[PDB]
Amino acid sequence: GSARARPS
Amino acid sequence: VKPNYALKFTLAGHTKAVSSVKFSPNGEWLASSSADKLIKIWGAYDGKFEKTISGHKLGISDVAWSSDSNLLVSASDDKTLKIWDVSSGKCLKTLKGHSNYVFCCNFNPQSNLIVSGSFDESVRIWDVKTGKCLKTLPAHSDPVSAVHFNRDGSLIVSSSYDGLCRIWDTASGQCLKTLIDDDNPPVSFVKFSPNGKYILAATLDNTLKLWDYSKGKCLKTYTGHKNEKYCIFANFSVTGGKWIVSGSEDNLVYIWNLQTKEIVQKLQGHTDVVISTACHPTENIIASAALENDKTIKLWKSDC
Repeated sequence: GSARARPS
Repeated sequence: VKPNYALKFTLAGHTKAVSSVKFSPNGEWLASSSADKLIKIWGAYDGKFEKTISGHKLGISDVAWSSDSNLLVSASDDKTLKIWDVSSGKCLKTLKGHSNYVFCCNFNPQSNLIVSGSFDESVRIWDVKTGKCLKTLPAHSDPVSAVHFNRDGSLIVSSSYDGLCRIWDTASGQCLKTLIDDDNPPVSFVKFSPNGKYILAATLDNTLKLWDYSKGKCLKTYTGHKNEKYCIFANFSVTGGKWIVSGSEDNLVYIWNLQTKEIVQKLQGHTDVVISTACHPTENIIASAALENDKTIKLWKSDC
């Protein structure tokens, strides 16, 4: 996936 | 006055979350990046799919255009950036050196440099022609969520989950200014205003703030949207009325009056977090894009 599409 | 953005096109085709959309400086194109490892190029005025650009080994978190609209740079979970020739789709260079996901990227106006930020807590400045990393800035203590050049390229602004916004001298690499506010919530997005006098910074306490960074004063705040978990792009809209534009975790696009701070419009239609918005360089057109349960880009147009 991509980091920006994952929540912190 | 309030804008009247209406939905014109929904662009489907990515198979995972969309992470970022950007209009080309010449207005003709929209580029999108996705967790599906692909960049797609679409016609900005008719929404027609143009082409797919591939080669990253993991998903992409950002994409940016060169000033002449001929190149793209992308930032990927595979720890690299790639520079692409838009007309051929070919990867011209692979920028290696970050030690964790690359999160954000941008060309300078001259477009001889690229700036990147990464989960490895650094900011890197790269030579476009050679692909060499020219400088590595130990910029932050946590992942770097955004990087942006000002209008003459002499400054970089960076933001991070460590709660800091920093302004850097491009040529010397030194930190010119550190902005801190309240209890230092994570800063999830930052960019310069078009004239280079202000910065717009998002923090994960549901707040956007417009700063005079040289004087270190907060001039405006924009609230009412939902932003606690994701690095959502925000924008200055300047082709018509002067608006602030942002996505939101309640699946809406928010538009505020920049001076009064009032919400002037909420755009409905996405079905997941609106991670990215972009404003067309000459027409009153917004592009928006959303995460895994939506996977679409929407194009909106207003009379002002």
